[PDB]
Amino acid sequence: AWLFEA
Amino acid sequence: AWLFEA
Amino acid sequence: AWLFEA
Amino acid sequence: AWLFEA
Amino acid sequence: HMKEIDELTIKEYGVDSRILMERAGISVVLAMEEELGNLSDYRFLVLCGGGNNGGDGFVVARNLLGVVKDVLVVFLGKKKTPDCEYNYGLYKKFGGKVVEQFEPSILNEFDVVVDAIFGTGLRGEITGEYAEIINLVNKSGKVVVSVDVPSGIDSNTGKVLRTAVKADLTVTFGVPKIGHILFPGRDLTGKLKVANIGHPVHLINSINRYVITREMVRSLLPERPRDSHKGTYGKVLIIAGSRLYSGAPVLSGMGSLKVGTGLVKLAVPFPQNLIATSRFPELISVPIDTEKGFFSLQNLQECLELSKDVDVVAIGPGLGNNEHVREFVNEFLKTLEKPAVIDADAINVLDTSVLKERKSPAVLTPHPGEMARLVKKTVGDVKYNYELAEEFAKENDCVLVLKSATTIVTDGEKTLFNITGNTGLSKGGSGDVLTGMIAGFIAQGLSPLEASTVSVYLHGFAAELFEQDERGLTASELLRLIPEAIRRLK
Amino acid sequence: HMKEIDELTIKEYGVDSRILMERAGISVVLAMEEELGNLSDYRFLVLCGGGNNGGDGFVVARNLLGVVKDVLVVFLGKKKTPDCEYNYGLYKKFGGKVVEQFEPSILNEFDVVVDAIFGTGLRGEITGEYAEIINLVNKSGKVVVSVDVPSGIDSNTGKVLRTAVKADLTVTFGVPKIGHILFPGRDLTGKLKVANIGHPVHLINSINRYVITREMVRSLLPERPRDSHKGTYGKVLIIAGSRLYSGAPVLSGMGSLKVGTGLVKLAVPFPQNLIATSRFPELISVPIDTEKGFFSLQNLQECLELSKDVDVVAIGPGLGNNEHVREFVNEFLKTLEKPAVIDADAINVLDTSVLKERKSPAVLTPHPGEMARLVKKTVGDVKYNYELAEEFAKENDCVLVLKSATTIVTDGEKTLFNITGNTGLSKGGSGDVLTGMIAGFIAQGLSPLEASTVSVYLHGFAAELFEQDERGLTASELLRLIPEAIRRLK
Amino acid sequence: HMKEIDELTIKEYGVDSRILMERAGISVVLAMEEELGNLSDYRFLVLCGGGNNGGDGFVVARNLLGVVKDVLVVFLGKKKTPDCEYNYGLYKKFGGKVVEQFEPSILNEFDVVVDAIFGTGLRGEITGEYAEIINLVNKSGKVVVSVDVPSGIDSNTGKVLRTAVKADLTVTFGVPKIGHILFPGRDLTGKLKVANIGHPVHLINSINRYVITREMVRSLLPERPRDSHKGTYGKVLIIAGSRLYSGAPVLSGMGSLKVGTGLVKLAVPFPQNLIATSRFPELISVPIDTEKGFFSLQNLQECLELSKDVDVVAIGPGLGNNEHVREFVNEFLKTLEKPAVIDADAINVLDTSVLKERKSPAVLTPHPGEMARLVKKTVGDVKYNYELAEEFAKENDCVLVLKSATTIVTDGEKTLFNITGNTGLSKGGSGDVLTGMIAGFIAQGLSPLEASTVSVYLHGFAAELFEQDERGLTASELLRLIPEAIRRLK
Ligand SMILES: Nc1ncnc2c1ncn2[C@@H]1O[C@H](COP(=O)(O)O)[C@@H](OP(=O)(O)O)[C@H]1O
Ligand SMILES: Nc1ncnc2c1ncn2[C@@H]1O[C@H](COP(=O)(O)O)[C@@H](OP(=O)(O)O)[C@H]1O
Ligand SMILES: Nc1ncnc2c1ncn2[C@@H]1O[C@H](COP(=O)(O)O)[C@@H](OP(=O)(O)O)[C@H]1O
Ligand SMILES: [K+]
Ligand SMILES: [K+]
Ligand SMILES: [K+]
Repeated sequence: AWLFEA
Repeated sequence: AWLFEA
Repeated sequence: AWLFEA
Repeated sequence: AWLFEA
Repeated sequence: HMKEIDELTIKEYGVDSRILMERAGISVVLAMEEELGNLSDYRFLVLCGGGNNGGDGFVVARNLLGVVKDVLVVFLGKKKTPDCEYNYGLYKKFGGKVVEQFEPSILNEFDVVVDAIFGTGLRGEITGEYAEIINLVNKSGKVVVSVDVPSGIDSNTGKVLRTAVKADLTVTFGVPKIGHILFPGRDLTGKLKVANIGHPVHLINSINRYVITREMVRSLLPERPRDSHKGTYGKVLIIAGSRLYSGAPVLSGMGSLKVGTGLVKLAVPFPQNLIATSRFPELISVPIDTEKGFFSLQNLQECLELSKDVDVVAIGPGLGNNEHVREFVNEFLKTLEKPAVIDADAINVLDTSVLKERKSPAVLTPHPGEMARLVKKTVGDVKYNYELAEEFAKENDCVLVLKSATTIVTDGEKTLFNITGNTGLSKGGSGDVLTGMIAGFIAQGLSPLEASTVSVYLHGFAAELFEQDERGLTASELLRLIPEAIRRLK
Repeated sequence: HMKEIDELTIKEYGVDSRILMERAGISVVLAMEEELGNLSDYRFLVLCGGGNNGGDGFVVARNLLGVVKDVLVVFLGKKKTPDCEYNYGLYKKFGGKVVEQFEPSILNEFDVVVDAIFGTGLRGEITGEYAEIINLVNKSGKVVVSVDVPSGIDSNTGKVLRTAVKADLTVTFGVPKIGHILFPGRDLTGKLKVANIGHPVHLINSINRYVITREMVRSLLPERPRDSHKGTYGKVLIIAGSRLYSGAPVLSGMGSLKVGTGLVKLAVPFPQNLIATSRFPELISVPIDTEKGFFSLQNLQECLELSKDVDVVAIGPGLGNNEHVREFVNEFLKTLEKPAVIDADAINVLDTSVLKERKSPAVLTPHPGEMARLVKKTVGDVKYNYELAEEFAKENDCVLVLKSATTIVTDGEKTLFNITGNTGLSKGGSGDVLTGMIAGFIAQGLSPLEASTVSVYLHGFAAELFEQDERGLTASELLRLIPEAIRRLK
Repeated sequence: HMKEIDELTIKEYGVDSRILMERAGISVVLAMEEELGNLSDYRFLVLCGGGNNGGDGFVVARNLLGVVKDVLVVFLGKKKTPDCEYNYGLYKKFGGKVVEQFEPSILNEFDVVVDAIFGTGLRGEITGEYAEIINLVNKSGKVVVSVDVPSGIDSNTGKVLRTAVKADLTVTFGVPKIGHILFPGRDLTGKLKVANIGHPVHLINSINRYVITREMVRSLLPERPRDSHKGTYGKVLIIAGSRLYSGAPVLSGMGSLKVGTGLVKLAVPFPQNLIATSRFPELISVPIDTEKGFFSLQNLQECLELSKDVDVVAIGPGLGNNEHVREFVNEFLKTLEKPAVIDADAINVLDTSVLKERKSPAVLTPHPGEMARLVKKTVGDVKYNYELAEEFAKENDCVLVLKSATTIVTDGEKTLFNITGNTGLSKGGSGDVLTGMIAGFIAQGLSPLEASTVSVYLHGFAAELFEQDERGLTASELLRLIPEAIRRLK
């Protein structure tokens, strides 16, 4: 989860 | 499928 | 086996 | 593989 | 006709008739192998007539020589057409055995009977020794493979011509024939394989009568755009029910909702209207005040007002059939300028002049008893009578959906045959569901013909998905199975 | 605005604009890899405009150099912003190819199109060559990845600006934009990934319009203390139904019970009240004696008495809409000192002055047709118009739940967007269930806004859990799926 | 020759040449479908010469019309034989596209290349534009299906005629051709399918050169009667080894034991004989006292005494090759009245006059270097030269087993080709094992020819059952795998 919310 | 429809 | 030997 | 070689 | 398609393929495309015949026969050999597994352990009895069907049989027999345990041809004709003669000649040069007398005990020595006695276009009742042989093959318990059509089926109608071969497997060429599709022929066909024997694909496609397939229904199913609302998916009014028949409305209504319709309204005599919402509260069930429990001309104006705000009207299931219902039904349809789906008691009281006069479209959904009464013929004259149905549809500007184990759907130009379903649909309530389905699909944007095609298929397919014995299927269970049929179609 | 958040992050926090742009572009590369797998076998066509969206594209193209099969940039702008220019410069120093003419056949040689033509804040209709290029990309069948927002979507509204890219994957920065959330933009976005590109988490959090997420709904769901009794979980009165619409009450009532409400009472005209308990005998369905099958002022005092012993009142589903219903609804709500959930026909007859005067809270749950009639505008003026909804909510002191494929929930200060659901909810009965859910959650102790947020989410999520094709979903099935949605949320 | 078999099938059996050609082409279509799955997504480029191979190609192309995504025929010949012309004519009547110029970029637009340029009996080196086209197809990376034989292989020898198509799939008719079986042709053939196209099974069977199959080896394997004892399964003497080559005897001996031989005795120079029993104590390893570590005439009488009580003698592996070995070997074989298996250094010193004089049988097992030296020709003149091997076998009254990736086994009348094995057999020790196997099977009662046929097959099949990379296979591991090969054969 650090880079992307999906 | 080339020869037969089933 | 009628058509092809493999 | 774009970011990391492992 | 395939007869015509063979002729054009030979005479205009220039394919040697012998090449078509060779391809036909090897396709039978391949089909039998697919069904039986390795052929080498089996003994084959091949029954050849004098015509080209027999010619196809000689090709089968010849191609089994040296590969299987035993092959014998019993030649039953009196003379041979040129291609039959050529292939008889090859079978003999290849070392094959032919006898010309059928001995009842010969069945004892064989495992598979290849029925190449008669093909398509046979017209006469089979009697004499042909009959005896066919009856012996039917009592024999052997595996029966029929070349083209089981011998004794009329390939244009599906009727038995006094007696006919009952096949485990039928291998036909180019396209299914009407006699494979309609009963009794459909039953005698057993498992049907349709072989490509080299006709140009353009001629195969030119046929104007089709079997409804999964792929055809999948490409007709409407789109469900994500940004939509109930009006996107249409509105149906269903005019149905009476004090005698309170269940019909409920089954039709849910049939529209289960296929994706946005809004469904019923008009049903009070208090029978209350039955529908106690079972499915998502329905709107409008109370219609009647004098004696049946619709009459006094309800005309209310029903036409209700009609204005819908896309399609289904009428008929459980209305009853008396004179006041007759007046109401005919006056309503004569004035309604919306597509109409007309079923059951609305068919029974229908004045067919009214259909000719309507500017809006219609679908009629009779079973053969209802069809018989409508055109004033016997059930036997109308059942599976696709030409009568086509003429009726063309003359009255409608789509006719003639229900039976094979259902016929036609607008007079295009005719489609439905083969999905089982005997659990032979029970009250089944038709009421289909009427709802058809109305629903019209409301969602399909044409009357498209709506009918998709509906008959899915209605039959839903029945097949019932988990338990089909004879225990009921309409309520069928409704539950519709959305699974839809998912499986995709 | 993210535009503002970028500015503050650069100007006040001191993050170099180039660092934000680098992070944006590498985040696109990582997202594509997650979606496509190993990138090394693919050929990429990157379409760059002149602005910072194009700049992000140059970063993507540059980071693919030497790693993938082929990369080409088609530069479509006329001039480049400073960060776009810098990154164009790097792409070229790194050995990258740029052309400035779009050749229709160039699509033939690539597997993936990276759409970095226009970003957020585009305001004008796209015409000329930009349009042609966008239309060619849409017809091409290639995999399309859009940087920030699909080019041609207005990122503040979700509208198509004459034409717009249809993306398989959209990678946006910081937060989803309104144009990803509302249709048509939501549809053109395809799969959306939201990348962290280094904005301070405090600015990301300051956004006042949010997408409703699983985690937000899970933390709002009320507690169920073991030592409780039905009154712990509240009591709802639902005033609903009429002789025309007998099903509505049943669906609203069960909607309250399925979300955990302790007691649900319906007030429905006799004998239609009897429909609800024949279907769900756990409901209390009070018979209201009416003159003609509709609520009127003669029922005011009975309804206010029934109201005293509940926590919340839902009113509207299936009431009908005539003058006596209008008088009753407005006089009732003007006197009721309980929270009210106002739906359907109660919206259609609502005098909005009455809402301003109420001391107690309200939730209104219109679809856009109902909203349009309520504020006297067109459906097109109100649909997805979150600013109008906010103003209405603020001016009338209520929570407004504007239903559509993306539902908007606002009290005028906070606005939330719901994206759960599918087209099976586009069918009669769906709204009646939601009205019950909202009332139920208010009865259990959530605020009107919280109750609405949790309800729209769970109502949509329940629809998604239907096992068969969504178009066959009905309200009764949706009710059955609510407790599974709840369990899955936890 | 199949060329002859086609002629007899047409001229004496009366099968129309066009019927054979149709069957050939549809068999290619069926084979491609088996390999590729559904053909409808593929675009086919069919390269037709002017001869009947091209005719077969036109049949393929015509049968794909309307069924697949795209079909194009590039016609490369100058004139067409009558059957090619007829089928060109049908392809065009059916709506097919033919061009007569090959454009290098045309490969870009197709997924599958059907190589129907040249067939069997091509004799000349391919140059000019045919070569260019073949080289382009080979560089193209597309899926290549060759009709009959890859164009450019000499179907009688397996040699490349300057250049040749490298096929993924080859579909041949009736029987495999020598050019599919011998290298390089075997390599260029890719996966080979042999189609039945309707030749009488009697003519197919009349071919005097065969591929050794599992079924043939299974029916030759000797019986193991339960009531037996070691003498039931024969006794082998192996005369082998020297002070230089101490391992050979051990590998030959175990090779006899692993195929079921009852008793194996080695005669090996002391003390090298002791090597064999330290590794496999089930061997009898007789110490032979020699002057300098090599067999000589002084050991003749001991070896003939040892011979009396065995069924077969293998001689040669690791004997060394000097004059005293030469004298011993020739005097021994001239006097031994037992079957002899002659390998390696016994071949290198063999006087072939001695073979003509022997009344007892022999099997010789040279690799091509050994064969070349034996008949005083070059390796290139003898390698894959089945006619030379047949003449040698016939002239010298022996079975010749000419080892290579495809091994040839012949007694001068019958010739069999072995295709089992892999490159792990290309390593010292492999041959020594095979020599033991052959001797063992002769000892168990098979004829020299039968023993050789079963042994070459099982030796190759054992290699294929190695669990790890074949290049790591060693003779000791191969021995371990023999009884698994045997079990799998049954
Ligand atoms: N398990 C329980 N624990 C505490 N109080 C209960 C209870 N069950 C019922 N009651 C009480 O009984 C009344 C009706 O219960 P409920 O609201 O659960 O139907 C309420 O009283 P009051 O009349 O004092 O408000 C409530 O206090
Ligand atoms: N999600 C939505 N999007 C657009 N229009 C909607 C809508 N929901 C309702 N409507 C509008 O509300 C009315 C009734 O909706 P439905 O037909 O879906 O029940 C229709 O208006 P009109 O009266 O302008 O035809 C339709 O335009
Ligand atoms: N199980 C068995 N059945 C029959 N004969 C056996 C036997 N085992 C050993 N023999 C006999 O013993 C001798 C040596 O046995 P083997 O060849 O099996 O080693 C042979 O005899 P002869 O000397 O009479 O030929 C053979 O007849
Ligand atoms: K028949
Ligand atoms: K973009
Ligand atoms: K070829």
